[PDB]
Amino acid sequence: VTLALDKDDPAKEDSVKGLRKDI
Amino acid sequence: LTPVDLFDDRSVRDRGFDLIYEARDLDLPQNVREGFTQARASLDETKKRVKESEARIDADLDVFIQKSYWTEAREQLRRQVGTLRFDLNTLASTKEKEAKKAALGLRKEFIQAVEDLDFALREKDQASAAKKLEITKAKLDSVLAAVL
Amino acid sequence: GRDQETTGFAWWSGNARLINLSGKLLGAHVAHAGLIVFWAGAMNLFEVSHFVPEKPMYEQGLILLPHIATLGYGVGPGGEIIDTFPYFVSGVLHLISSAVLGFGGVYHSLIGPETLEESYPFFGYVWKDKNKMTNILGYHLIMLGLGAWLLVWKAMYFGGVYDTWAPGGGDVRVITNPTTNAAVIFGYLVKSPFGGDGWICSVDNMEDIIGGHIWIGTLEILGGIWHIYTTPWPWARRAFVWSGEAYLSYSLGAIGVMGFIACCMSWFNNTAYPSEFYGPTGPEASQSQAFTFLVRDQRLGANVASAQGPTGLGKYLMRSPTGEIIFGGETMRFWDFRGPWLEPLRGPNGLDLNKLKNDIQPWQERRAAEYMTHAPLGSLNSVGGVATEINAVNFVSPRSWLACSHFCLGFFFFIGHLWHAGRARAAAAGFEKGIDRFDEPVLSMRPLD
Amino acid sequence: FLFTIKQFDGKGTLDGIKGDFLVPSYRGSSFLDPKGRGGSTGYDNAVALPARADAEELLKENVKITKALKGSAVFSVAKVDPVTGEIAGVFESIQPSDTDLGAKPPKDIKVTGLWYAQLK
Amino acid sequence: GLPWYRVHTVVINDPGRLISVHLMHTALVSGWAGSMALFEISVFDPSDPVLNPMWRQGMFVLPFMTRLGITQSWGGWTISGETATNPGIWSYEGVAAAHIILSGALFLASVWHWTYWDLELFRDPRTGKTALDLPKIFGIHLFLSGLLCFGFGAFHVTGVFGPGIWVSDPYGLTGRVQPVAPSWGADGFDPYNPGGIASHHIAAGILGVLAGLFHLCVRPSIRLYFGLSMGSIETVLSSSIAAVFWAAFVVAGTMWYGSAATPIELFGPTRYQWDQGFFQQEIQKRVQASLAEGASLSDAWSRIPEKLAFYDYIGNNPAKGGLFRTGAMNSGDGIAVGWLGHASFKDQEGRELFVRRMPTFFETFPVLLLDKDGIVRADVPFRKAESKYSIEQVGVSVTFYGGELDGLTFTDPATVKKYARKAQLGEIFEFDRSTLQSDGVFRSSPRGWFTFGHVCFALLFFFGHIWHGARTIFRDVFAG
Amino acid sequence: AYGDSANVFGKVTNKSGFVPYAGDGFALLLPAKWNPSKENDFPGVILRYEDNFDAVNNLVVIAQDTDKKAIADFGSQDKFLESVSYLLGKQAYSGETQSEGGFAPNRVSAASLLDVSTTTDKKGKTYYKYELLVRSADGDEGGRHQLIGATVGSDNKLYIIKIQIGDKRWFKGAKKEAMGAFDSFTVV
Ligand code: CLA
Ligand code: CLA
Ligand code: CLA
Ligand code: CLA
Ligand SMILES: CC1=C(/C=C/C(C)=C/C=C/C(C)=C/C=C/C=C(C)/C=C/C=C(C)/C=C/C2=C(C)CCCC2(C)C)C(C)(C)CCC1
Ligand SMILES: CC1=C(/C=C/C(C)=C/C=C/C(C)=C/C=C/C=C(C)/C=C/C=C(C)/C=C/C2=C(C)CCCC2(C)C)C(C)(C)CCC1
Ligand SMILES: CC1=C(/C=C/C(C)=C/C=C/C(C)=C/C=C/C=C(C)/C=C/C=C(C)/C=C/C2=C(C)CCCC2(C)C)C(C)(C)CCC1
Repeated sequence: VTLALDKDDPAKEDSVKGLRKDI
Repeated sequence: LTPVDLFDDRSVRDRGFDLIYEARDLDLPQNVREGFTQARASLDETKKRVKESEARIDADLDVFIQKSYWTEAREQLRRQVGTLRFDLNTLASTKEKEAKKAALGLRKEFIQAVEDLDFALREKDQASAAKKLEITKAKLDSVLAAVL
Repeated sequence: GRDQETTGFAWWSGNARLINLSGKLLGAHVAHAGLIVFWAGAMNLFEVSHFVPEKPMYEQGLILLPHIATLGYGVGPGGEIIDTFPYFVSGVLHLISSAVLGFGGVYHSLIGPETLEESYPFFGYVWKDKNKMTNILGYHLIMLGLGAWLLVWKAMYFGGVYDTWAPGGGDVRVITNPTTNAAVIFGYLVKSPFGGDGWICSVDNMEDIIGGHIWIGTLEILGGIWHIYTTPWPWARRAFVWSGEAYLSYSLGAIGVMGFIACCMSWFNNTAYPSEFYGPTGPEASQSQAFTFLVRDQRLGANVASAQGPTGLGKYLMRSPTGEIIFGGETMRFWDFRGPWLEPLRGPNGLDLNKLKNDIQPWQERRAAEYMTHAPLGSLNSVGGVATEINAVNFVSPRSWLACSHFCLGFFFFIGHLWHAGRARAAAAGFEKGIDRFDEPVLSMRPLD
Repeated sequence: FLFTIKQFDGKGTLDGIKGDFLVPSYRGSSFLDPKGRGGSTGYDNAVALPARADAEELLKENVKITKALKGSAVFSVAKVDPVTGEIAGVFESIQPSDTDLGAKPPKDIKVTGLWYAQLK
Repeated sequence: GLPWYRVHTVVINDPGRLISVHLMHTALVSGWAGSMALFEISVFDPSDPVLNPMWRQGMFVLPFMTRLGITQSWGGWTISGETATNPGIWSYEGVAAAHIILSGALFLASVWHWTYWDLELFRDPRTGKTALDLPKIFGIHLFLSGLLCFGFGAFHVTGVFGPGIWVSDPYGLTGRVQPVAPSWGADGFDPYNPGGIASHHIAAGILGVLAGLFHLCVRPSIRLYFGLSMGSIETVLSSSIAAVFWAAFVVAGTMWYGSAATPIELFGPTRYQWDQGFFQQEIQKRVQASLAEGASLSDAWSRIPEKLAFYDYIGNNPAKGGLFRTGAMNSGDGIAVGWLGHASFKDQEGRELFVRRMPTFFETFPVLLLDKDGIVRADVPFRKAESKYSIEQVGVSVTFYGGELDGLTFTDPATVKKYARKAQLGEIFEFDRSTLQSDGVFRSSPRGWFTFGHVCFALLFFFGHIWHGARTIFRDVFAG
Repeated sequence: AYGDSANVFGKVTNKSGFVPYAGDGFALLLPAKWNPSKENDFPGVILRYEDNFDAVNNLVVIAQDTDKKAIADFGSQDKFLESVSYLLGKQAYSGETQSEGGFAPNRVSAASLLDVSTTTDKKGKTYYKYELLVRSADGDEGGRHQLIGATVGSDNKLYIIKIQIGDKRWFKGAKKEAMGAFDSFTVV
């Protein structure tokens, strides 16, 4: 399957999970 | 869902399909884009085109004058005959000194005749156009004899 | 010089202190002429120096050289530029001539007398002296008539002007049968300014142009003699303000209209402004694009005749509201366009698909392709392109420059007419400075509401 | 209505040459409606109303039917010029009207007029 | 003849009728409070508290009443959805009726104060002219204000005597009015820390009381009194306008950015929540957990609460609305009926495709399906002459897990594209747009409307402060 | 904070208009203005670049493992073109229509082969090359030029380069960039 981030990001690139820890 | 159909149109390029693209290549010199240089380079091609114009002026045009098709007759002039003046000039340029000068003189006398005939078509004078066309034919034949 | 304390005009209105100074006014006008002639010569030589034979004049942003080329100088079959020395001669002549005019103006502005009436009565003139004013107009009217006839002479003698519609190809042609029929010559004047009629901008034959200059040339010379031997009639004196500013306002208004007409001529006319030297006209560029694709698609294997577009009004060809067959697309607005490269394919009823199917000459294509690319669309930084285009092409149609510049010039000069005319009328009445503060007319008028 | 006789194959006598002709869609697939929805190029859905983007509006949205219809035409030669090889006569045809890409039903349009041709 | 924009200046020097005119305004406000509440109660449906919450029903005053405790109603129904066993005098209807009766009482009081405006109390004893000791008036009012603030935070909010305040879980899936305990710590300043309300109101309250005593005891400085025109009623008006407009901005921001004082299950979800995928991440999180436990996709998605899924919907986003799109959220999208279930879009290759959600800033967003990597693998092409990601050529099939379409698979291009368009709007829920005849356009939540109205009032009141303040400073010039 | 002096009165770095690029067994001079793209239009996409503005002007380098050790093994160039027709794209539109001028019934897109060639690199490997112009009923960009070249690398992998240019830009200079990159493409 895909990680929550591997799912939240493609659905919403500005999701906190995808927009955080990116460093 | 259907695959986009494909057609072998490679023959279009043979029938001057790149003329528009070449004319739109600003990188090419203006003469190259206009084809002036190409024609001046191809003597045989220029000479051929000249004979094509001769046929149009001789074995043609008179038809419209007979049926008073002025629009077609005036459009008969120019069109393919449009390059005739440029063609005659380069052929005369092939000559030298007196030969070139004499040839250019014949070219001028013919150019004047074609304008007289055109004005006759403009005034829609069939009688004047008829006689004027005969004069133009003689002029062209004289220039052709020199340029060719 | 002069000071406001003795003239009542501030430095920003100093030239207005020369209204009654005939001698100084002469120097000012003569000097300004030097400036005009100077630019004509200087810019011409600049263009000649910056000219390249590998590109068309329009691509080189040249405006003066096209004028000389149209007069039939250093041009050859197809509009090809044979030599440029004739253009160099023009620049040199104007530049040196400007020196003579400059010296005369400086002299008539420094050493020359502030007034001439006291010494040279002939030159001496006083605004309001209608007789003298009309005589001065006459002299200049004759001069303009001679100038028009000089052009007519160049057309039928001393070579000929370039004819873009010349038979068997476009090249210089000596006009031999200039139109003298008044109906044809004056027909343009009574033509509607709307589409189709195009008023005088419709002139497409050099015969009418030269013939029209023949008419204007004679009338101007005759009119000059008339004004030289006649004085304004009572009706005129009772319906005109006789003052220097009033006379200037009349000229400002007229020249302003002429500016607008020149803008339209450069934007629409292709005969007086050969597309070979001035580039294609807006309508010409659009029609050229339709022709370019029509030809390409037809060669690929498309029936342009039965090619229904998305709206169903014909993708390549359609019918004008009048009925004439015209190119399809938004170019339908330019259906009244006429160019030497498209006429041969046309016929009594709009375009002739027969010619479009066969008889299409290669030049008819090459020319259209070149015009399509060099359309009048451009930017202030000279970034050639319809719009929303990357900075790659450096070209702005010379037609665009002339059309935009002369339009703006015409607008300002019209505003100048309103300013000078109104002030002249107010001056005559006496209320130019302001209200009397004791004879306020409103205070004597009805209380209205 | 798109007056047309595309693909007419009349096969009657010298007069009354009955035949059928194609009646292509007044508008092409590319043609976009005010909403932007179209055949080959279009939204296909009521983007304006997101909640009602897809519903009974289907008749107008995602339809844009561009199927061509058929019409009947009859031609008759009134006169023939043998020397000039020219023929002229009257024509009568009933064709369907625009269907707004299927949005509206077509309507019969009876077009009568004169026809001229040169047999060369 | 006072100009129309100067008619109410007649009571500027009439303290007796100033109370009357103020009593009127208070009565009008009290009347609207109970009136609007009565109207909302008459037009409120408590049948479905999940897919038909108050904010979806467009209720505005009901949320505030519920926020402080009011939950039951004489209609035998609770805002929770259960039957109101004993709504009591403080039923939604009761509190409304109370405000209406208060309005009436205030009206009669206003009449008396207007008639009997000449009270010796207003007169100053030294001169006999009507004079108000603004310095002390503020002090006494401040002291009383502090008392109420401390009492509300230490009793009504704390719960010791007051009913309590509405507190909900971070995902507003479960919440109600429960007594809170003052944080009295750094966390107390966290806007999402309910305890802060009690601690702040208690702290601010006690200080206010002390500050009130100071203004009552200590007199104003001579330099300050004149410098601040402490003898002018317009002076307090200008400064008071500055305070109200300042609070309005703070109150609005609290509603827009969200806080423990603005429950998402009472005012609707915040726009930022969707922008950061707050509820979406939770749904996927628990789903992954259930899958990790070993449950099927259907089981995990079936576990997802419809309320949580309902929050994950662009429609509930407050920013997704129009200025003139009047009406309840239910109107314009229909009344939520149920959840179709999670839609799983997969290409023929078997790769799971994710439909890019519509950004709030976009009224219309193109449908795009991307892989976990984030590479577009499918979409609905505007031009279909030669597509390279067409749902058809990509062969995308949508399978719904949980909800109404649980176990339902769709391969029809049209059907898949339809669900794809809904997916981009978040969770796919069934909506009845017939009962209210919805127009099909999204509306703003009461949260967004409140923020817009109060921000507007605040910006305008800024001009009010400058105007009245300028008049006080330039009273001599404005005198006339 | 490297103390690099400004190039005041200096010399331009690169004015060739092409930036040399190196990939896995393939090398070519990408147009300088063109920017990297992140859209895998087809399977096996290795390099994908697009013009700064018009995305129609794009370049894709597809590498697919193929048993055949020679592009000739695939068969005649015409046969290979048929197998690589997927690049031209597919008409999703299925509506029956006959109101599209210059297009066959129910066809809203037409691709026309205008040139075919088999150039060989110094290494010796040949290159099946094809030039086609795809037209659409909408006629966007006045047609899309398609330059497709293919060859098998020593890694027994088929490398295909497809450059697409909107006719509008094609006759406005974009052709020079496309041709340069297409000729620059070399597989080892
Ligand atoms: C409690 C706040 C408050 C109070 C008590 C006052 C009081 C006063 N103001 Mg004022 N003002 C305020 C806020 C306030 N203002 C704000 C926020 C602004 C910024 C927009 C202004 C801008 C302002 C100006 C520009 C002026 C005054 C003026 C006046 C004086 C004349 C009143 C008048 O014209 O009769 C009222 C007669 C009317 C016809 C007005 C009523 C019409 C309204 C629009 C209809 C009611 C709409 C609605 C019910 C309003 C309540 C909305 C609320 C529920 C949110 C008066 C003493 C005038 C003055 O000269 O100052 C001394 C003056 O010109 N004010
Ligand atoms: C086309 C532009 C132009 C021209 C031709 C003139 C011409 C004239 N102006 Mg004038 N002026 C102008 C623009 C112009 N002006 C502008 C833009 C302003 C606003 C700043 C003014 C404001 C102004 C005022 C306030 C006054 C004049 C005045 C005058 C007159 C005499 C000048 C004078 O008294 O001292 C002459 C000035 C000089 C000797 C300084 C140098 C000028 C020389 C002649 C210029 C030569 C330059 C050129 C390179 C020489 C070529 C030599 C050759 C061998 C190549 C004269 C006819 C005066 C007048 O007569 O009022 C009644 C006056 O008082 N002007
Ligand atoms: C050949 C045409 C012409 C002539 C002979 C005059 C002559 C005169 N004008 Mg005038 N004017 C004209 C055209 C003309 N104008 C036009 C077209 C306009 C519309 C814009 C005006 C608007 C105008 C105004 C508003 C005024 C005058 C005034 C005057 C008088 C004062 C002279 C002066 O200012 O002293 C010296 C010269 C100057 C101070 C000019 C300074 C140089 C200018 C300001 C710089 C402009 C450069 C320009 C941007 C370059 C581009 C020009 C063009 C390409 C757009 C004078 C007799 C003044 C007056 O009182 O009338 C009696 C006055 O108030 N004019
Ligand atoms: C241990 C005791 C205690 C505790 C736990 C707290 C806890 C808290 N207090 Mg607090 N407080 C206390 C004691 C305590 N206080 C005491 C003794 C006082 C003095 C009486 C105060 C006075 C006080 C004030 C005045 C405020 C708080 C606020 C808060 C809350 C912080 C969230 C916030 O800032 O709101 C949200 C964010 C802000 C307020 C920052 C924005 C402020 C700007 C400047 C306002 C905009 C004004 C301007 C006109 C806008 C221009 C337009 C704009 C678009 C730019 C928080 C829960 C705030 C609150 O009430 O929350 C709503 C707040 O405003 N307290
Ligand atoms: C009055 C006055 C004024 C002014 C005026 C003017 C405007 C003057 C001018 C005048 C002028 C108008 C001048 C001019 C001059 C020029 C010249 C003198 C020229 C010369 C030339 C030469 C020397 C040569 C050259 C050459 C040739 C041609 C060939 C090639 C090469 C060369 C280029 C080298 C003012 C405003 C200040 C104000 C005050 C008063
Ligand atoms: C060359 C040529 C030609 C010709 C042209 C012409 C012929 C022109 C002319 C034109 C003209 C013909 C002009 C004139 C003008 C004038 C006018 C237009 C008038 C005006 C008037 C006024 C301004 C007045 C007013 C008033 C009144 C009446 C009332 C009272 C007051 C007053 C007096 C003010 C042509 C075409 C072939 C083309 C080509 C070239
Ligand atoms: C007398 C009396 C009585 C009765 C009372 C009552 C009945 C009260 C209530 C009253 C009321 C019933 C009040 C209310 C009124 C209303 C209001 C106060 C509101 C207004 C509105 C507004 C102000 C708004 C405006 C606006 C618009 C609409 C648009 C947008 C914006 C806004 C929202 C701003 C009793 C039994 C107690 C006993 C004693 C005596």
